[PDB]
Amino acid sequence: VARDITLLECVGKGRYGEVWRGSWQGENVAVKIFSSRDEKSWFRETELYNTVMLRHENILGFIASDMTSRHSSTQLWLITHYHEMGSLYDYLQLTTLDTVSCLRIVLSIASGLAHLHIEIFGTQGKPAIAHRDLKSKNILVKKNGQCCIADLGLAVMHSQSTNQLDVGNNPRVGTKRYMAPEVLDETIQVDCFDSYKRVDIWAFGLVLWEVARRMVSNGIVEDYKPPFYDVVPNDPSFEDMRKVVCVDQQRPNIPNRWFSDPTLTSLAKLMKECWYQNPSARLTALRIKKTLTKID
Ligand SMILES: N#CCNC(=O)c1ccc(-c2ccnc(Nc3ccc(N4CCOCC4)cc3)n2)cc1
Repeated sequence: VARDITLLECVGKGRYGEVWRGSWQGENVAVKIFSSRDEKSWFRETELYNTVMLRHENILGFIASDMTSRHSSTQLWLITHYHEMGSLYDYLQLTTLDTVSCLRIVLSIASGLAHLHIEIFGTQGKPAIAHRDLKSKNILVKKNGQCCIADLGLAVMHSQSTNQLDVGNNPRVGTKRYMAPEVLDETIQVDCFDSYKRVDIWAFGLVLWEVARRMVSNGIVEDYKPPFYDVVPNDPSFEDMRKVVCVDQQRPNIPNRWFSDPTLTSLAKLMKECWYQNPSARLTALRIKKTLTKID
């Protein structure tokens, strides 16, 4: 419960709220305190962690939900494991990677995404889940080099047994930088569950690009950069994204030095197969996981 947690330092702040390192019984925990404008995401994520009972070594480990009243307002808390290395966005700016380190990160992310997408049938089986806002800032780096996925407030669920679709009721929109072309020009079929899985794939390809840039080969390595850093400004608008992703059909450039390394070359082909304008031509999360397991 919140009254037993000592907030020790703020490690994040934004439109979503803020993220704190706290102590509970003398050991670290992560507390996300949701902004007023993002209450729906707390409700959605509490449903997944509590009712569906989501857990997996590549999904941020849940501890508890709670409401606490403070300063004459009521706050919505989400308490989870603490990872001192921060998010992949922070980690990649402080270190380069070797071949084995680079492959763990991208294999563990694909392993997390596959768990979400795949339905487990039976008595109390988890439905299929699409994330819908995957990015490097809501993926965490664990001390064993593997990653885990967080920030599930936009998720959509599906069960083929009943074949009903639960899109929830959240006014939040995805991060514009990572938006997929069928989103930016409003052709995505909102009634078909596969549509949301193919959105996660597009975003996964971008994160794969972000990480591969940091792997060293033959003494060469790129600085960290976010997707489309060279053609859109910070906090880009819906219109900016569409000009780049739809009108000009642009994609993150493949650095030429990648073509003198066998791992980076196999990862480049995988990226491009996540980036088709035609959403149904993209690979599945399971396909990606399998391919990454055989690359070395
Ligand atoms: N933008 C955006 C959305 N991000 C999140 O919702 C989010 C971010 C982080 C965590 C989270 C979870 C567990 N542990 C941690 N640890 C953490 C440690 C260091 C940092 N720092 C980043 C800034 O500089 C100092 C290190 C951030 C998070 N974060 C959970 C949700």
